[PDB]
Amino acid sequence: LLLQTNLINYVTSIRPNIFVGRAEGSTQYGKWYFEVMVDEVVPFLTAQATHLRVGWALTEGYSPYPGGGEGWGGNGVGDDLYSYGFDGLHLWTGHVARPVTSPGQHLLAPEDVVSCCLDLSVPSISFRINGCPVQGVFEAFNLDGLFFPVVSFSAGVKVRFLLGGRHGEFKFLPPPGYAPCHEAVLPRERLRLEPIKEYRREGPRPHLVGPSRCLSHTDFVPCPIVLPPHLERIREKLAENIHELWALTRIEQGWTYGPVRDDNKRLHPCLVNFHSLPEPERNYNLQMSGETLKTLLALGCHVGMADEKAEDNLKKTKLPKTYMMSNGYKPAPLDLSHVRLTPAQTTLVDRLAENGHNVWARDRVAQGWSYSAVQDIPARRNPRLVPYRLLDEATKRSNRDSLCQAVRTLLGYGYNIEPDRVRIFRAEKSYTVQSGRWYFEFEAVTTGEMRVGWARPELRPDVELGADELAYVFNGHRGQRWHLGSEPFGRPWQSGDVVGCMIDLTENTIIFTLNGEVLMSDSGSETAFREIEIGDGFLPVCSLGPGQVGHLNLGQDVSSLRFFAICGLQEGFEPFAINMQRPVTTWFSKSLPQFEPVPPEHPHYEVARMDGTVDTPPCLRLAHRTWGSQNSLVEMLFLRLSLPVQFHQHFRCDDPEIILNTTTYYYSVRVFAGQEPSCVWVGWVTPDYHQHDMNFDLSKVRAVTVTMGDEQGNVHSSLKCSNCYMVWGGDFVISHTDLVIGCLVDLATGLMTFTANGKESNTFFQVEPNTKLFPAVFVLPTHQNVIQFELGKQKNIMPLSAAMFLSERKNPAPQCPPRLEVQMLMPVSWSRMPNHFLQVETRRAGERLGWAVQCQDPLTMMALHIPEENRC
Amino acid sequence: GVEIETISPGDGRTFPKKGQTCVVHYTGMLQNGKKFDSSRDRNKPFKFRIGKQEVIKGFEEGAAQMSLGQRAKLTCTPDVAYGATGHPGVIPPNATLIFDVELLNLE
Repeated sequence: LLLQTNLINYVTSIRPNIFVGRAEGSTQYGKWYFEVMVDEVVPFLTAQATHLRVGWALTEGYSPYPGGGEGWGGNGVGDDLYSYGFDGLHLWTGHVARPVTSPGQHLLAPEDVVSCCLDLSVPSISFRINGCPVQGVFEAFNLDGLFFPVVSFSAGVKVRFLLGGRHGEFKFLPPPGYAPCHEAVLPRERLRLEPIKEYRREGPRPHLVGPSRCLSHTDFVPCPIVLPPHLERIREKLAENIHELWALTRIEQGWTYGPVRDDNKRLHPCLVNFHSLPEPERNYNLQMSGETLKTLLALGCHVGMADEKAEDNLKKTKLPKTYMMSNGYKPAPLDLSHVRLTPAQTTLVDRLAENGHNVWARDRVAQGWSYSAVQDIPARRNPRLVPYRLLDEATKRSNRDSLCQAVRTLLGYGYNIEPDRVRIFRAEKSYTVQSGRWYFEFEAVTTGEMRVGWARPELRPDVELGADELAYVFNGHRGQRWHLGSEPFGRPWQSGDVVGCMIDLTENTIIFTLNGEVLMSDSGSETAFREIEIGDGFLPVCSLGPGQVGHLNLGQDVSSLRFFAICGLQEGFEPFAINMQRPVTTWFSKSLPQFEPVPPEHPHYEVARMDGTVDTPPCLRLAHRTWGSQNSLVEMLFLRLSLPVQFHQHFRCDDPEIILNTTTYYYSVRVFAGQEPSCVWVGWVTPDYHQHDMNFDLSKVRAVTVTMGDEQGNVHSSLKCSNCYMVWGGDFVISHTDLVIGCLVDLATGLMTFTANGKESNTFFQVEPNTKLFPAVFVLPTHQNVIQFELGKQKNIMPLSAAMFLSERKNPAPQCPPRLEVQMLMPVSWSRMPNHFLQVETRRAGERLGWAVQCQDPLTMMALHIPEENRC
Repeated sequence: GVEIETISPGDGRTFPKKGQTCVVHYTGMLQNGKKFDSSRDRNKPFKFRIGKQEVIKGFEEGAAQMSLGQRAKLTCTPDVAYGATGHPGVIPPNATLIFDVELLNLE
């Protein structure tokens, strides 16, 4: 009921860049495996347990932050549904503890090696430690994202990872078919150990970053008619000139004439011309020419046939004495010295190379080959099967200048051709000012999406910063106004700029400075806006986009300011930190979406509770008033009632005498007429729900099959950990009569079969006993008054008010308090960074040991539970 | 009836009998995942000896079966530790108690 607290740990997590994912036609193999060896971990440095476990997760939902979250506090792996954590005694997946039946079980002690094996097509997560696998696996999960290694470490942990065979050497040899992790590396990215969702790094003089943009799960997959008669023979002439350009650089470097073909002997069978080429070699250039002329009008490039005299007047290139080999024959390519490189088609032949060779990646993956940094012809391995903007630039011009010998040649032939989210970095509202004059700066080591300026403490992070009347901010990537519009003022940035803002609120002057020089507008005034009312005062605000670096210059010591002694030190301005005993804690927005209560003065949606009649009980429903014109953007709402029901702990294994002993309670929803029943989803959602997208459904929900057993392979029990135990409103369904979808919870055994219009459906689900579920519906409304929860009960089943709290469990009068009102998730909130973090560092000695992560900072933190929602 | 599960392997050499003082560096946590007791917060090892009827009988028989360096997990049913009402302000009546214990020194 009330709010308790205890001291809790700090956790962060480190992660290497091994990104493995699938689709329909994917570049993967499906088998990857790694180890971690444990040698330096403290037993108990802090009060609580040393949070130490390994696991793998997917990038879209798992995001550990040291401040806030669900549970007690200190959330790493195993603390959510996306990750699969295991410390040695219990397989943690979603705030659970499941016993594991292995001989000689213990936690991650030193001088042991901990690992897990994972495969991709059929789900299987097995764990491997101490020479014999443990008897517990996970399967049947959703893989809508990519894989990554990630570890959980508390204070006083020094561990190294056994990477592969290149920069490591595995003590445990893998089973046949399991490939090591060391070759799923992107070519232009060196294998880097970077923490997930970081917003702060330790620099030369603590600098803060934004979210690094993750590679999409629709990015690695390769995705790609008529025959004009005026380009038929010249499509073979272009293949013949391609054979000439094949032989021209070949005879100059060592390709000689020979009836055989050999790699080391440099023997060419096609060194004379295209006419001396055999039949399997001529149709190869013919099928390449056929593949490359069909994609001309596939984009919209208008090609016309004109100037028949110029191509005939163009002769061949001149041949030197040393340009022709010891064969006696010479190729005659067309000299494109009269052709010019165009910047318009230079941007198109950069895309046609991808258009021509992602179908090459298509065709190699359809034969069944995979991706690795090593190639191996018995294992059908190659570093070639990549998308083109994931390919490194060692292959870029070796592909494009090989194919660019045809496009300016067809030009000279006479044929003309025609052409996550953003974070907001701000202080707390108790550090604001109302009188005087202050100043900050901003150093921008990366020119990107920076927002610098000042704002108001009643800041709404729902609106994009710069579009409402709560912030007066500066643009510099384009350089203008952002307040109730946009109009030009100022200069673009430079990589390493110092930009700040000061306000003379004595006479409401806004002054932006660029490296000591003050900028003026198009009118000639160096000040930006006037006539600002003070009101609640200003707040130092900043905002950083996806994937850039830039820190907030506070100015505690005067010598740490560099560009304030040039401008503004004489006229009276002072830095913000005039009398500071401690560094300021500036809050920042999180891209973790969670729930926030309904304001009563909302211009879009309203809710209200009814009175209590005999025929209809006192209930609540939703209504929409701005349904019509004037920009009514309506989207799928996610209603919830903010209080849970916790079940019975150990299971059992009308007349008043039959209602007093049973534990089953039923509620329903009744959708009003004229609404789409296909987008109505009714049921119960656990607190493990931190996602928001615009078209969710029950195909996009995750459930992990947990089962354990004996060492011989037999099964013992099966367990399903899910977060969305709901159904489809259109499963049984301009309807004129309303329809009913119900949910009943039997607390004694835990089985939940949902009923519709007085008749039972087919889908059943069971949950672990010591979890809780919130009553929630996900409904897109297609008119005004749609959703109607009912606080009712039929002749043999008690309502929800009995299972609500303790003081009313056996009275069948259903009434609804204003403590329970509707709950809606908005995708932005405010959390806080602490003033001291975990200074982590990476080290390795030796070539086969592995890169080690260290920590040495002992840190604990006072954190609360609020057990009516379970959010630390 | 109490179920015991070890956590970290210890000695297996000395398990206590009558006439032996013992130190246990214990932590307590109920079945719904809430903290109620510890000696981590103390920086003191708890000192007692067996057979003085000091600890409750669901702990006095589980504390005589372990050894040095041994971390165990004991899940006490409510019938063996304050069945009827119990200590006011500490444990609600008939709730299971789960202790993860560690023996420090002194047999």
